[PDB]
Amino acid sequence: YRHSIFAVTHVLIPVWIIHYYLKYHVTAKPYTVVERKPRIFPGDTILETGEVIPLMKEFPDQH
Amino acid sequence: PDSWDKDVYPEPPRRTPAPAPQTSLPNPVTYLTKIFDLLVDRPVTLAREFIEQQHAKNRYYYYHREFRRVPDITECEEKDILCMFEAEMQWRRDYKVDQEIVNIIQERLKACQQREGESYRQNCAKELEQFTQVSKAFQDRYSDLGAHYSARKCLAKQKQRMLAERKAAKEAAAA
Amino acid sequence: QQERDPWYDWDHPDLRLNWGEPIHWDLDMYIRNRVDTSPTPVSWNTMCKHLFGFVAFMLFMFWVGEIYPSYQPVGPKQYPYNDLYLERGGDPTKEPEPVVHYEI
Amino acid sequence: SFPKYKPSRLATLPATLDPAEYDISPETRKAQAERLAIRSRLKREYLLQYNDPNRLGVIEDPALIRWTYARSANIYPNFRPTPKTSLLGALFGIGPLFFWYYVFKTDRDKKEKLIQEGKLDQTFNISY
Amino acid sequence: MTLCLGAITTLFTALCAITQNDIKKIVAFSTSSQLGLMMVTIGINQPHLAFLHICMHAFFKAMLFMCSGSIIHSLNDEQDIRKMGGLYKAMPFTTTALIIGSLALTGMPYLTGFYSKDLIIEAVNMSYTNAWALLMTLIATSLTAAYSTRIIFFAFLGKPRFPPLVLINENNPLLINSIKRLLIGSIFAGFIISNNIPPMTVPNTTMPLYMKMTALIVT
Amino acid sequence: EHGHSKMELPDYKQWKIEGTPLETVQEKLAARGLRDPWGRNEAWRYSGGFANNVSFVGALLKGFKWGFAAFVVAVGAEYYLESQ
Amino acid sequence: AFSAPAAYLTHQQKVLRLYKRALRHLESWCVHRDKYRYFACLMRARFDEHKNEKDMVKATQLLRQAEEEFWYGQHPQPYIFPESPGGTSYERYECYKVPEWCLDDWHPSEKAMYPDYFAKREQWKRLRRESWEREVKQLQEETPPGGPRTEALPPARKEGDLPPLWWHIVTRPRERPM
Amino acid sequence: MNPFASLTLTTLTILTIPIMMSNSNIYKTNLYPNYVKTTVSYAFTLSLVPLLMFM
Amino acid sequence: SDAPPLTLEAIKDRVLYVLKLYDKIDPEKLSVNSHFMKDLGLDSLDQVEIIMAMEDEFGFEIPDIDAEKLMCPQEIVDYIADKKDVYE
Amino acid sequence: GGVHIEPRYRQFPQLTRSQLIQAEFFSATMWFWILWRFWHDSDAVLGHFPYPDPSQWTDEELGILPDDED
Amino acid sequence: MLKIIIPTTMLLPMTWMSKHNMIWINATVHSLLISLISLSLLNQLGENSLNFSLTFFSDSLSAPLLVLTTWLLPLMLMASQSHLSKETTTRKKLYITMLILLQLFLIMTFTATELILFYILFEATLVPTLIIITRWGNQTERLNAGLYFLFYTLAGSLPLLVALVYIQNTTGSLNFLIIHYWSHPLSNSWSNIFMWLACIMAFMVKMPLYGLHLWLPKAHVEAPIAGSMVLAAVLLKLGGYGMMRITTILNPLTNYMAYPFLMLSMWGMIMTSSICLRQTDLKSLIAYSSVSHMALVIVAIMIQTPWSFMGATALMIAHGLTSSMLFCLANTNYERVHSRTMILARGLQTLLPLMATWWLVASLTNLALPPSINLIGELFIITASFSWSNITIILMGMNMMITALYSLYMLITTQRGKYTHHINNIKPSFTRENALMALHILPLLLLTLNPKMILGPLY
Amino acid sequence: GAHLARRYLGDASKEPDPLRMPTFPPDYGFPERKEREMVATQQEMNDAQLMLQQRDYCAHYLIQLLKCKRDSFPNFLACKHEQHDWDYCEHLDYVKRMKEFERERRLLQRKKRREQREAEMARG
Ligand SMILES: CCCCCCCCCCCCCCCCC[C@@H](O)O[C@H](CO[C@H](O)CCCCCCCCCCCCCCC)COP(=O)(O)OCC[N+](C)(C)C
Ligand SMILES: CCCCCCCC/C=C\CCCCCCCC(=O)O[C@H](COC(=O)CCCCCCC/C=C/CCCCCCCC)COP(=O)(O)OCCN
Ligand SMILES: *OP(=O)(O)OCC(C)(C)[C@@H](O)C(=O)NCCC(=O)NCCSC(=O)CCCCCCCCCCC
Repeated sequence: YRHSIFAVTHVLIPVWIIHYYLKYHVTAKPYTVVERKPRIFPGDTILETGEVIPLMKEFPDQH
Repeated sequence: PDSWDKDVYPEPPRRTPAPAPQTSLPNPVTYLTKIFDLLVDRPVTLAREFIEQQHAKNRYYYYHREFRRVPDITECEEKDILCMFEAEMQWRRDYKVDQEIVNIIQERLKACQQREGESYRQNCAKELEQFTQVSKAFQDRYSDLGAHYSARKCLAKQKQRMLAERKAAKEAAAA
Repeated sequence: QQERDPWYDWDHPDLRLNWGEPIHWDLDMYIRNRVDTSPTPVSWNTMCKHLFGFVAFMLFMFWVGEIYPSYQPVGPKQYPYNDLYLERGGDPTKEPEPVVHYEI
Repeated sequence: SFPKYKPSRLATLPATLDPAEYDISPETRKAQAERLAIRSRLKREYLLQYNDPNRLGVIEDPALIRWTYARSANIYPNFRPTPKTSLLGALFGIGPLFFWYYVFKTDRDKKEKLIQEGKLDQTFNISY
Repeated sequence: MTLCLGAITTLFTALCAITQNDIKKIVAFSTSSQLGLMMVTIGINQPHLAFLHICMHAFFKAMLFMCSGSIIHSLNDEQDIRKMGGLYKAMPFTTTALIIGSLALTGMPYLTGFYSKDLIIEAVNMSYTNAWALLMTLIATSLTAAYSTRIIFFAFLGKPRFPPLVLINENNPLLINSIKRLLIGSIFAGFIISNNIPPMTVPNTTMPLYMKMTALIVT
Repeated sequence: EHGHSKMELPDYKQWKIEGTPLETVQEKLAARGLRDPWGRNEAWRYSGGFANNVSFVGALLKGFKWGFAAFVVAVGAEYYLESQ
Repeated sequence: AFSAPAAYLTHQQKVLRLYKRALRHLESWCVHRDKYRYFACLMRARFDEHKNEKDMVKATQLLRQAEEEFWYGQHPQPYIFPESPGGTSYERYECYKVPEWCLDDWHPSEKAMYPDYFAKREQWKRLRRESWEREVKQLQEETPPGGPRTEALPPARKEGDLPPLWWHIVTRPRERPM
Repeated sequence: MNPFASLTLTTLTILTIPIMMSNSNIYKTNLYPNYVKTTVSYAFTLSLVPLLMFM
Repeated sequence: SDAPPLTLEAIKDRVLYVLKLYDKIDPEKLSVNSHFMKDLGLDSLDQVEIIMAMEDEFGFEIPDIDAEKLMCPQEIVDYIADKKDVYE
Repeated sequence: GGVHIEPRYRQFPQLTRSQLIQAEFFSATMWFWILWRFWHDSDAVLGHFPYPDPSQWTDEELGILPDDED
Repeated sequence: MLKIIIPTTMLLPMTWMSKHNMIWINATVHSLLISLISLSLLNQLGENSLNFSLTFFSDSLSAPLLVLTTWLLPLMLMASQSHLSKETTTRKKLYITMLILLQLFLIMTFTATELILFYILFEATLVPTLIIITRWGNQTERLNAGLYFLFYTLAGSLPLLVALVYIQNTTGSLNFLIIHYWSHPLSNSWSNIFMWLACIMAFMVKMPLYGLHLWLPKAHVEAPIAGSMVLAAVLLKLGGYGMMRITTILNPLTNYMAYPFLMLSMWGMIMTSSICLRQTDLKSLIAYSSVSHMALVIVAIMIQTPWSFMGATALMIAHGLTSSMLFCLANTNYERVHSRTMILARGLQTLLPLMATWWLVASLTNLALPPSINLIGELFIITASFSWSNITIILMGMNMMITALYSLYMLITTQRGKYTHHINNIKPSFTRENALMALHILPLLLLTLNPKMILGPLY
Repeated sequence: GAHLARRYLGDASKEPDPLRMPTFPPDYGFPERKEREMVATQQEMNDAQLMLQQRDYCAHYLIQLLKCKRDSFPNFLACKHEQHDWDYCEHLDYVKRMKEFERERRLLQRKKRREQREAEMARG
């Protein structure tokens, strides 16, 4: 019971306040939350566009 | 978001890869994001919708103030105090606007450096070049004026720079 | 004040002072929180000589190791595209002198 | 025989290495006795003032007052302009000023000459 | 400059630690020498290795300090190793925790300190650097083994040298659990973290056999 | 809740110098015509559970036997499961 | 600490102080108990070989070479008891010591707690108030003229008397107050 | 949206609540050390999630 | 801490225990009030060693000015009690 | 939050079976982990790729001519 | 601007017609109300100024100084309530009258739009301070102290007056707006050099500049607590405000006339800081620390860059608050012990824990712990000085270290260690003293949230 | 290491300088001179954004290993074959560097021997 109230008042309420503040006020301005660009490897496909990155140059494999 | 102009603050198209699981083990990250969504994003969204509808019930506006152009210091008499006052205020407003332009370019550069990752040295050449040009122009306009800066001192600095440029051009042409 | 007797019943035990006794002109310089003059197991000159000798020897040896470095019996590391010309600084409108790497 | 300890200003002589404690004379014993006597008198005065139920105030220490007065207010009336004081005052109060003036003036002249010749590369130097 | 500063720091602090009698002083000088080793790693242009060493040192050095504090409390706030004798049997959990921590600090293979210290030593061995700094790093590794030996030998192996009123007691769940969590950390965290992070440097795949074993040999 | 249990001291006649390094110290001292008057005061440090020692190598290999047995069992199971 | 000091240390006191210091530093050098026992018996034998000597001059020539030899081999990091002036817990509990007179400044709502303690405290205060007036005169008549020669204090000699200057010794805070 | 930033800020933020409560009634009782210990354990568990996301 | 609150009886018992392990003095002859020089025929060096054994036994050091005038076991017990604030 | 253990006064202190078994278990765990890792990943200690002998390479592959051509 | 001036004037009849037992209550309440009213001056523009009339104008350099001046009066009344208990009603009313007249003179001086008007009020501030020091001071040195505080000041300011009237016979005006808009360069000439010296020395002597600072320790250690508060918090900043105003007509002479003072400051800040390491008086130590901080402000003003001016404004405000708090703490010790010697009352953390917390916060603020506005001003000044010359960092760096040392020294000597045994009259702290410290320290930490308010007109 | 002893205690000009290596034309030994082949292109190697020091001739194996690591996340020991492949490629790169060192050393030996023979013929 004490752990339940602790998790409600010390984790859930702060995360609610912080998520609201970030999602509706901080990101309302440009460049406030800047993400590192995700890595792209050959053979991947993009959700936004849907094209397929071509594979590599079939290097000679041995050992 | 429509809260800012996308051309003033450009961004790349943000192409992201697709999940390609290779094993049958369930990754904990997806489940954690689902429970995060259910426990955090929904109540926050509901509270936001309530607050937004309350704001829609009461809609009112504020405006950007427009400023007329007035004669600058280059067309004021020596002791005509009213014209110098107006020109000084206009010059100070222009100085603030130039500072904010430099700030915008610096924000572009910082965002590029963070976004590009390990290839920032090659992929942020345009932002670096833009910042170099704007910094050079700002340094030419406003550097070394002092704490007691004014439009007259800026005009004197520009006049001396133009005199030096004219002398150098005449010397190079008459080489 | 640190070399005063700690087993005496001073009126001010922390300062090791007695009420009414003459105070040294520089009491605030010696308050057990600051410079003390207590005798040491080794003489001051010997300590100075040993510390200075150790420091000077270490500096000289670091300079010697600077002149005589350590390395492995290898050639320089090779990088493919004109020594990564475009990825390191750039300037893609100058056509740098091509550097080609030797396959052995 | 063992290597000798050499005392210094910041590492004083041990009491067990003092020859003065091995040169015992009746006059030395009398001096020690009267030193203990005056210490005992001062201790008795302090302890009589300290254990008194009636007293409810900080006990005044003439030695502390003398120390603070000598450190602060007795300095100038005992000052005498001598070659040593004059020379030390001139050095310690004038030399640093001209030393720092020379250093800073040389640095700023070098920087100004570099700026005038245009070879300084002040790119991105916007705030000053 | 960073390389030379780190090398002289680690050598000097290990040398000072080798003759200390207060146990907390020994562990503090060990911490200083480890920091010097981190600066050596920075000097040879291996920052991610230095970060990894920071992460591993956290675990095992914190657990070592907790074991020392347990001994100090059990011996009536006594900190000198001259006055602690046979504790290997008298308080076994602290003994095992300190033994595992000393093995992790000295870079025992496949323990938490292995995955950082061994790689750092290999990287310093194969690099264009000062010969003096490399020699000082190796001597400092030897001295690390030496002062770990000193702590163990003077705190656990002899006959008791503490006052006759024996108040030794380990049986507190708080102490046991707090020490045990960092024990599990100092056993497995190096493996887990090293296998779960992306590669950030070119490895030293090929090496002379004597050069590959240098850290173990000097230890 | 504190330790008030009336601890009673052991018998002082129990402590004897025999069978300890203090005996060898006494023999060496008697070789010069001396004696150790405080010998029996330290005998408790070599008497009971303190009488047995462990080497440095033995200290390092504290749990090697059980760990080795578990490793043998685990590697045998790995062999018997992979070979299928 | 408790005992008043004298004007000087005699030769015997200096010799005994050297004996104690040398044994302690030898123990600091010899960590193990049996080694310490052996070398301490050897040091005792070395110490009393001149125990029976009669003349002062050479007996003072000894205990000087002894101090020099001690200072040469004095173990620069000797063992200190933790509460001793050099120990790791010398003044550790000095910040928990509060004077008794602070209790006079407590609020009445604070003194309402612990009524028995403050009743006993009032008893102690009245005892001190009478005893002081007796003690001042006792010390006045027991002192030689010209002032005290040694900072040693007399006991009480009458029946209802208390030892002069007893309050701040009897009402010490504690060794471990908190 | 992207719980990474929210989680990272929440760890540091909930590290500060016992400092705010240091003037409340819990600070005057003997349960305060356990309060701080529990808060730190919860913060560790929360911070374990962005590490998984980065991994 | 977790240190039991030692009492006067414990201090006396431990002092006598340490003294009975000093083979220079006969365990039958000594008592709480038995003097060191006159009752047991000991020396000043023996007294210094006895004080050192007391210090080792109780974990704290007695200053030399106080230690030099502790000539009976009873006064040793009293000194330890006054130093450590023992009620009963 | 532990149990009561009285002092002993010059005898070996009282020990619980729980702490003994826990300490032995953790020491055995450490040794088993070391043995398992050495059995499975031995190249982390002894290496995987042999070190070539530089003097054993023939002059043909090193581009060395018999001291007369150029 | 009269909405602040008229109530301050009405404080006098309110004080004199008050009941004998209600002077402090009424004075404190109405001073707090005047401070609340003056808070509205903080709404400044990026444009010229708040030119209310031909006589008074306000700037973002003047507004924080005015707010500090109006806020200091209730604190001074609270601090003076204690030691003036046994004083007759008429003399208490005279004391409050002196404080009110000082506040009025300061208010007008900051907002005056004319250099001559500014000079007159800048000198009018002397009479109340001199009366306060020499009448309600405690020791016999106060008389001498007063003399110093007077003549030094006058010795600097009589030439300035001459220069001022000379300027008005040449330019035709001493109005600051016209002076700024019609500024002309100063040619390198002996007459111009002496005009520069006349315009500068009066403000240098009141900062005070190193070598001209001998009056300050005397005045601050001999003044009553309210006098020390107003002297350290506001009267020192008059020289900084004057130099900030007057340097607009001194260019480009300042480019090379500033060298002797800059050195005198850059070395001076070292000396005074080192002086704080060996001091047996608390008030003397606090006064010397004030001298060091004001030397940094002098360097900032002489450098004449935007970052320099911002840092100087921020440091002036921060030092005012911090030094006032430190003087109040020292006085709260003195009223218990009556000695003013650092090593007499010791180990006070054991007897007064909350006052020890106040001591710690004040020492931390004087130590310039980030993100306090003390450190903001110090760092802006240091960056501007580094741009002026990269070598300056050395001296600046040294000062930083030394400052921390003596600050913590003052905290360790008085609060830590063992209590003095024979001092048995240390009573629990009153609500008045705790409220005084709280009202000193809360505005600083609030101001760190909106530093733009105290960064001056060049922000 | 022995090369340090050879260069620092023996003849310095007899051994290569690591900073200024190589000093001889690549075609000096044999005229074949086959070029080194790179597999990963500039664009995909930039998209994987490895590092400017990992962007070497073994980069394709690094890209494959990173793909394995990302794809099989919870099983952090799933893809060890590609780790072995990248390590082998780096091993071969190091062996090529060692061969370059040896070739330069032997060419220096031969050049000094030519100089000695020419000096002997000139003196005779
Ligand atoms: C005491 C505590 C500190 C108080 C505050 C001290 C600050 C005041 C210091 C005064 C600042 C300097 C005053 C004049 C500076 C001008 C530069 C000049 O002095 O240097 C050379 C001048 O050379 C010599 O200095 C000539 C004057 C020599 C006689 C002056 C006395 C020198 C020391 C006196 C110090 C006494 C100060 C205290 C008075 C009570 C330059 O050569 P030159 O190009 O030709 O002259 C340029 C000026 N022109 C263009 C107008 C012609
Ligand atoms: C804390 C004590 C400080 C004491 C004050 C120090 C500052 C002294 C400044 C000089 C004093 C006089 C200032 C003059 C007022 C300005 C007016 C002016 O500049 O006009 C000048 C006049 O300048 C002078 O005449 C000044 C001459 C100096 C006479 C007084 C000497 C005072 C002492 C001088 C040396 C000390 C100055 C620095 C002191 C440093 C601090 C101790 C031009 O005159 P015209 O003839 O009309 O124009 C020339 C073309 N026809
Ligand atoms: O009966 P007591 O009152 O106990 O008197 C004891 C004694 C008689 C021995 C003594 O007090 C005394 O009065 N002696 C008279 C002569 C005398 O003592 N002369 C001086 C002898 S000096 C000496 O004993 C030699 C010292 C040798 C030890 C050197 C210590 C070096 C140790 C180095 C560190 C480990």
